[PDB]
Amino acid sequence: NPYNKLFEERIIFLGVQVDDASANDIMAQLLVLESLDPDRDITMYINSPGGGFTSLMAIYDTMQYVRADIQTVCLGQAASAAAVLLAAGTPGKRMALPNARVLIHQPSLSGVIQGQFSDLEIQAAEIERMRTLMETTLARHTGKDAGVIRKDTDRDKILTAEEAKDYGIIDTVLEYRKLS
Amino acid sequence: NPYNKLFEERIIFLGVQVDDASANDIMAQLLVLESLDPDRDITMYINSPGGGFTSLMAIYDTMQYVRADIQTVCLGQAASAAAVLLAAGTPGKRMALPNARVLIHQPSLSGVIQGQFSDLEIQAAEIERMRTLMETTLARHTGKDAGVIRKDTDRDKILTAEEAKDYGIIDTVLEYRKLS
Amino acid sequence: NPYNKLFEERIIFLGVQVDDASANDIMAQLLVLESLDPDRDITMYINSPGGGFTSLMAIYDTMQYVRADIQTVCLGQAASAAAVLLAAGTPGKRMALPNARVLIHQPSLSGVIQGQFSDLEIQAAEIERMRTLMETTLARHTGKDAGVIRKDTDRDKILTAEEAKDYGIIDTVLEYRKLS
Amino acid sequence: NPYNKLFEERIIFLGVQVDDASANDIMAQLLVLESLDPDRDITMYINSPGGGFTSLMAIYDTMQYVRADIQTVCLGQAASAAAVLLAAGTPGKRMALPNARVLIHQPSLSGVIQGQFSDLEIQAAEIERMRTLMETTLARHTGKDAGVIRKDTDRDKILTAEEAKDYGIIDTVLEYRKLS
Amino acid sequence: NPYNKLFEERIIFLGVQVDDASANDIMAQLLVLESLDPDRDITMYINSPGGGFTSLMAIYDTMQYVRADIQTVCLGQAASAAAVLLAAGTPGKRMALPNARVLIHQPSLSGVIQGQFSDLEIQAAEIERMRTLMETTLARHTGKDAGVIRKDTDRDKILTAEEAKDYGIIDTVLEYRKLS
Amino acid sequence: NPYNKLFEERIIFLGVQVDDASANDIMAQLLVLESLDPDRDITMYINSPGGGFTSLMAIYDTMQYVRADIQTVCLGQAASAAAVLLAAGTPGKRMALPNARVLIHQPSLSGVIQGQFSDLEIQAAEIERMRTLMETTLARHTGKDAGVIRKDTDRDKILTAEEAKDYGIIDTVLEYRKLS
Amino acid sequence: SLTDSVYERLLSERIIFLGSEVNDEIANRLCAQILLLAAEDASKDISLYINSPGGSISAGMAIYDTMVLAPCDIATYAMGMAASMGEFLLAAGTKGKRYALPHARILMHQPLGGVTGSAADIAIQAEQFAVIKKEMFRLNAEFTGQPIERIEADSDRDRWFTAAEALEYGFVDHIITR
Amino acid sequence: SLTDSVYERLLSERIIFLGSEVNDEIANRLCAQILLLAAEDASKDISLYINSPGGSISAGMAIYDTMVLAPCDIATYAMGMAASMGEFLLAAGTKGKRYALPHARILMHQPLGGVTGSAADIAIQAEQFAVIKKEMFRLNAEFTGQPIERIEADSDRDRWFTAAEALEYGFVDHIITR
Amino acid sequence: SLTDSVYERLLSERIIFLGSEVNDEIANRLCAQILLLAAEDASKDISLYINSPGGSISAGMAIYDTMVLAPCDIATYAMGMAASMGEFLLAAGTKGKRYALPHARILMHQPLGGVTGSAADIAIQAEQFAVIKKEMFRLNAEFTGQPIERIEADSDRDRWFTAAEALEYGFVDHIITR
Amino acid sequence: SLTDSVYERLLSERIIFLGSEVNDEIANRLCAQILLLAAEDASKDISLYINSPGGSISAGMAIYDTMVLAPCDIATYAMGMAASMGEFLLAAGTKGKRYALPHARILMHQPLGGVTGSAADIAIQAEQFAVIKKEMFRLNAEFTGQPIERIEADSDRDRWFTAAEALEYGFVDHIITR
Amino acid sequence: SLTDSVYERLLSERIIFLGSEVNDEIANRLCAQILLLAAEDASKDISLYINSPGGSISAGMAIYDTMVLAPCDIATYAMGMAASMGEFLLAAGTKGKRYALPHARILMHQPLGGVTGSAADIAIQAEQFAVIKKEMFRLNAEFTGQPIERIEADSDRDRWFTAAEALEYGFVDHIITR
Repeated sequence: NPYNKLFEERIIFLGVQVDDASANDIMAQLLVLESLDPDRDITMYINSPGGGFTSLMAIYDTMQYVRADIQTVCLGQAASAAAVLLAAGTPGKRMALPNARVLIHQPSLSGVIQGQFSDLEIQAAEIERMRTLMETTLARHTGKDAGVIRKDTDRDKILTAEEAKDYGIIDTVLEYRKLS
Repeated sequence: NPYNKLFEERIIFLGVQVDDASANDIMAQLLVLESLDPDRDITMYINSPGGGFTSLMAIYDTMQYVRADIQTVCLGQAASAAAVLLAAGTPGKRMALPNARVLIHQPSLSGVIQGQFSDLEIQAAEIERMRTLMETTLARHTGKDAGVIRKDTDRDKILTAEEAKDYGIIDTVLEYRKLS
Repeated sequence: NPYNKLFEERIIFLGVQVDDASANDIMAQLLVLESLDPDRDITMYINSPGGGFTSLMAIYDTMQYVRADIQTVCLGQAASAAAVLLAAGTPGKRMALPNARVLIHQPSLSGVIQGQFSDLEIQAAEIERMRTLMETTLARHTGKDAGVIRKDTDRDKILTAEEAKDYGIIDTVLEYRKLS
Repeated sequence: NPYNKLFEERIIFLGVQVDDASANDIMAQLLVLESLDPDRDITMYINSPGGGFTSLMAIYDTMQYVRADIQTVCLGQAASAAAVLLAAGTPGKRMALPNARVLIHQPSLSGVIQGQFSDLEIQAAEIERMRTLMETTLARHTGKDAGVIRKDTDRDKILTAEEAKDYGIIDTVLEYRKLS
Repeated sequence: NPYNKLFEERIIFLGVQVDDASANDIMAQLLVLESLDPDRDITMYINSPGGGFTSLMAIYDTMQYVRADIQTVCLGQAASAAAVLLAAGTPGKRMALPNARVLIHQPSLSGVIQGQFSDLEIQAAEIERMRTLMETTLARHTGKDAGVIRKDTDRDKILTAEEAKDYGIIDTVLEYRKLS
Repeated sequence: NPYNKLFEERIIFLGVQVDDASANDIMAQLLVLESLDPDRDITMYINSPGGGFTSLMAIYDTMQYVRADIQTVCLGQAASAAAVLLAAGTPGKRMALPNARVLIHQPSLSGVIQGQFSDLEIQAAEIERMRTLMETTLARHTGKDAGVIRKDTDRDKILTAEEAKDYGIIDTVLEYRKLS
Repeated sequence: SLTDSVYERLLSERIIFLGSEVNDEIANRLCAQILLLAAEDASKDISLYINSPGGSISAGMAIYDTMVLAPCDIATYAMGMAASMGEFLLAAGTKGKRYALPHARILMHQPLGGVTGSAADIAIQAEQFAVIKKEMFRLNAEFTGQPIERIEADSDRDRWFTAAEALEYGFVDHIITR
Repeated sequence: SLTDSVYERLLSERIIFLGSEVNDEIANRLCAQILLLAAEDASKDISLYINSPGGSISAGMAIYDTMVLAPCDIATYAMGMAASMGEFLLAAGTKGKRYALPHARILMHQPLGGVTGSAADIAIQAEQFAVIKKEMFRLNAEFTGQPIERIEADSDRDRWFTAAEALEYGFVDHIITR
Repeated sequence: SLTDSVYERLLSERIIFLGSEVNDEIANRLCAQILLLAAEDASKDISLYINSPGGSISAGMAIYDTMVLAPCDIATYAMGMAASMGEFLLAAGTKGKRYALPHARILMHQPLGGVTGSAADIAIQAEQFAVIKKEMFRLNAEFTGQPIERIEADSDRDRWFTAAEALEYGFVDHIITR
Repeated sequence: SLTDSVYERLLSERIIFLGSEVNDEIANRLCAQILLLAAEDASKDISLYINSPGGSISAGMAIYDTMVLAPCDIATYAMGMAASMGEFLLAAGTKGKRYALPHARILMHQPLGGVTGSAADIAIQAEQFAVIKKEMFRLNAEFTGQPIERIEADSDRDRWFTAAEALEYGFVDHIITR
Repeated sequence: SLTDSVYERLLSERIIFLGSEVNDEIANRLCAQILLLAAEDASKDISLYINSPGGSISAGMAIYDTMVLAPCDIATYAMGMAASMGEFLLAAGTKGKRYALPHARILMHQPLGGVTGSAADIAIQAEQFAVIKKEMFRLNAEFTGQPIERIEADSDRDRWFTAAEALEYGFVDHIITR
């Protein structure tokens, strides 16, 4: 199928919500591709409406860890964890298509975490830690001060491909290659 | 199966509601086909009752990006995102069968987006942006002023194959090739 | 399995309700078979209790479009969209088994289309258009005036194989070929 | 699996409720087997608790249509549509095992057909037609007057293998072939 | 998998509730094995908590019909239809493991058969016929008078492997073959 | 797929909640890998949000039992049973990525165990035993007194990769190997 | 409750309704009403209005015996539809006071039931069905004056009667016009 | 219950409502009310206000016969919508006192039903449908004065009437203005 | 029931509420209350308080005709929100006594509905939609004094009015302050 | 019903409760009670006890206008929690009689809502949101005396106040101790 | 309703029950009863019997402030189980009249809750949790006389007290024997 062919070309397609199972598959693919050829580049295509933070950091460390450079291309949209992973690509090789949409926002829960107040003190502390780490990671890769990112990500901040370039999430906006 | 054979002939069959997963599959197919042969044409068959806007722009940029010309043929119907993608094919190679139906209309939501009024200000702004971008894209490919399209797409506007030709969505209506 | 063997003999088996997915599969099969051999005939077996109109016209145009003659054989029953597709086969090659049942009736909805009265004016106009097109298509292929068909299809009109012959939907009723 | 091997021996196993999908599969198998060898016999094993009438006539015409003789063997039970199909085999080759059970009864609905009285007049007329056709078919193959069958099938009439022989549904009751 | 290997050794594993689909699979296996080698024995392993009567007689006649001797081995338990099928094996080759459990009881319904009293007169007559036939079959294979069986099967009668031997359901209780 | 390739490289990916079925799969993989090559190392990647205690000890004993050294690498997170299994790797080869998260906490139930008070005395005793065993195992592998662990695991204790190193769960934090 | 207010006012006028499928709830309520009305005044008539799709036979027998044994005459009226146990209870009124309204429908059909147990239990259930069938037909014959053979033949499948046909058949004595 | 309080006060003024789909519950409640009102005073009119989406035919016949046989005149009012059995019962009021309100809607359509049994039972059900269809059309013709042929043709599909069109057609005698 | 106790005490003061989506239950209850109040005293005003998200058109017409034909003047008050049939019934009060409260919201929009049948039935349903649309707009024009063309244009999509804007537009005559 | 018995006895003492999420049912019941109490005696105070998790804005406006326009002073008490429309209605009492109880909690937050339609309908819904937001903040500013800018900033996310903090802020005039 | 009959008879004797999980329905009913009883006679005691598995803190605060501010003394009784807010309200009775029955159980535990929003909203929710925890422990310390440090330590996990242990601890003043 198309995805196995893309893999044979050292292409990972991050086309799903970045759940835990999804993060496992992505990390397995990165590890296998590094093993096959540590020097040749890996290209990761990003088109995903969201994902969790724990899965985000799993993929992020695997991306930084492998020897091969990772080229990141945003198709469609890169939202929240896909946005961080887009920023996390190798500098000079972070790219997006002209109408690509990048959405960055503070991490959030769904459902409810229940427990004793003493358990929820800990859970709230960990969630604040996750927000801090997200903002710090983006600062490392975008060049914006973590304080500015902390303010910007308070509400859904949607960037166009050009704005994502000016904001430091991507290095360039792809030109169309149509021969005609 | 028939679809793998069509793919081997460089044919993509856009036969489903253009969801996010569907857009991922279409983009993977376009990328693979470009890799296999950048010069030879790709034909995309369109028969779909609808799709989302974010998925629309994902596919749209991938279609404009690849080196190969994309021929678009409307079978059955091309509705909302399929209609934009039909218009987005390579000029001179956008075609439809005689009884093909083309449906263009402003983008819409399903279900409900809930949140604070401050979140919904942002979401409403983004939805208005998506409408503007849809209309601008169609103007680029049909030759009609974006204002005219903005008025036309206010309510479901259904075009026959001939009207789709006169309206600038397709270049020609296919003649039947029956030998007898 | 039996269906892949039938396909290798250039046989399409229209054995399901003609939904949108079903129409996609049928059109893919017709396109592939034309590609494999444009001159040799295609045989389509029809046994289906119903289908939608939009899917009907999709298949209808693909059937008229392909270079190869299409032989249509009604097994069991050809109801509503299967009935139109039976009529739509190549003249002289539209056939049915002796106890085959052909059911023609005006197109109808299921469930409810909801909206503003201004949206439902448009939807009702489109449904009347679909009825007109169904009746016109049958007139083209049966030789009956579209007005007569419009009256006949007001209520479920069930034709026997012999009546389907006299009514212009099929060219002949198949004789049994049993050797003994 | 066992069924593919049986097929390679020109054996069709009618082991399911004769729904529309089931009738499609049976007809596809009969057509393929005729194509492979028009002269060599086809054996159909019958073990089914029921089925619909429209599917019944579909299979019935396909069975009479193909060039090859069809041997019908009743295992377990042949109920309502399986019973007609058992009777419909080639004369002299309709057989049943000693404890095989044959159940013949008038056709019936399940659920409810709803509509206007004018629609239900038509539906009731068609159902009476289906009863008449079932009884006529059995008369053709059993030698009993259609009036006698019409009376007999008023209530579930269950025949033993021997009674099925005397009643004209099968030609002979199979003897056990155990070597010891 | 293990079952395909067992089949290649002419072993049928009756490990499921003997439903209609299950009976179809068993009969297909018996027919295929007879075709492959009419002289070499077939071994059927029995471990099943129950089954229907109609399926029982289907399998029973197929077992008596095929040329090859059928060896029946009870593992775990043989309940109601599995018990009759255990008794129905070739004399001298009906065997059970030491702790095998054999459960014989009159046939029963589940759910409810509804209808007019005149329909239920017929259904009750058929169910009494099925009880009579079950008891007669066991009498034929166990040597006990059908009246004794009719009394014994009034309530769940559970036999140990040794009792199943004394009661005429099996010919011998298997000794363990452990080498040490 | 990626996981079969990883297995061929002697890599086990513990990417799921450690349920009983999951523990069975992990133990099967460890046993197979030991059989293939008892001397060459096994690498287990850990990314899992949780698991049960009984499954934990199953995997733990299999990990200690096999001849091959087991290298354990924490990607993403190692929570509760994944955390113990991370600690349980071969000393000197327990590693984690920089942003890896390690979560240790006392074992807990979900749902409710119901019964007589005399049954629940036993169940509560067994659960206290499981807590004691978890804490003892971690003490064996971390060098902290079991009393300290018993206090620390009272509430969710979340360790960063660096803290996991200082706390004795891992031997080192992996440096990124990116060539550029 | 307004519905109950209306019904209770009518109960004081010795008018009672059988307005739904006869089950044990309806049969017990209606038997209680007949007992109560007969206790209040055993000389005056009770007027039972029947509009029912059918019902259980045991519940219908409770109603029927209460009607027969009540010391007072019970008149019956067929309004809307009197189906199967509505029909039985209609025809079960005292002879000379069984009324149909002009556009009423009366439906006669053989009993329905079901079979659930083991072959032994099913033999028993079938025997009891046979007994019930014969008794219901015998009572219909006593009500209408038709031979029991005719009741059995006619009730084989749904046999619809108009009020006029019901009068000729013998379900009712009069059709009310005004 | 406030709703019941209002309705009961109006019942004492000989005003009754048909406010929902006609089924057996409504038909029995309404028949009981008509019987009760006629018993209290058989000389005074009953005013029946109709606002209904449709309903069952058997239940509607119960209502209709109770209306016809009541010794008192029954006036009918079409408010909101009178659809199919609302329309029938509207037109079924005593001639000269059938009213429509100015913005009422009256809907006439052929009966609906369904087919469930074996081919034999279905033949019976279809025969009974034919009978019902003819009788309902005959009664509409008697009510409006239109030929039965016209009723059958017009009722083929949903035929909507405004109050003015209903007055010309013959469903009502007057349209109330004030 | 406390809610009913309060409402009934107010009913005795000729105050009635339309507090939910207008459907047939509300329309019938409210029509009964208006009929009852007018019967008790036809010279005194009825005060109708409206707080409603919308509702069915047929039910709303029942209410509207009952309001118009009642011999007594009916005053209307917009509290909370008066949406689509709340707005219609608000504007439908007697001219000179249609009130908005200062923070009320009045919502005007074209009708909603749906299409269900065969192509023939759908042609009929669409025709009836066209008729309803025109009539509802005509009545809004009569209420407010705006040209019907303006009603049709403004009601194309949700058109929100504040109490002040509703006063200028013509839905209400006064805004109550105190 | 015991709950209603207690509440009705208190209603006779001019004490009314807002005890749940403000929706149309509560708003209509409570508006009816205020109208009724003011009608019985327009000179005496009404004491409104508020314990509510929040509620709909339209329903809250119905309550608020009824409170403002009632000829009698309305005192408000914060017991348990007064959240968002409980807080609004608390602060909406007559100035000088807005009370908090010592361990009450008062929660202020910006409105919630949702977006459902086509891009055009969504533009409209968003515009109406903007209007509502401004009006709710304006009224909170009038109640508390804080600048509207401060209300908008503080209400951005859940802003909890203790009774003492609510007194300093200006939601209430007094905290009751005894 | 028999249950209500019994409870109302006891209400007339100034006996009220807290018989379920404290939520807003119970808190509002119980606050209404305390207000009503104090209004009827502010000099006589109210006897509150507590048997409750727990409940919401906001609802419990409504009850608690109503108890404290009522002009009359409120005695409390622990029957069955008084868990977490049952325990709080038990200990919250007037000192000298807090009773346990001999086989009662009193359960003290730290508050429960949950976290739902975005990281920012969760920071806010956690801050409010911290505040609530401190206040609940402060009030338990005031009730029992234990240091707040001890309340926080003991309430870490479910801490069960027998009536005797509760008397020594300070939840109650007396244990009733007879």
